[PDB]
Amino acid sequence: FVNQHLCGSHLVEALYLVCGERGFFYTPKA
Amino acid sequence: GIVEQCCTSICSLYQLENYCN
Repeated sequence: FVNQHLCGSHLVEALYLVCGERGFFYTPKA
Repeated sequence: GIVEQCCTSICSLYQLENYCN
């Protein structure tokens, strides 16, 4: 599920699944 | 940034994990 174009909610969903209990930062304008 | 790497181009596990805490 990670090896594709991931935009918007699809990208946040991937970060969520990948990072688990570590959590993540999402910064689309950086 | 992540949009350039994962949205406008193809994402990777490697790159996603760069944004984990």
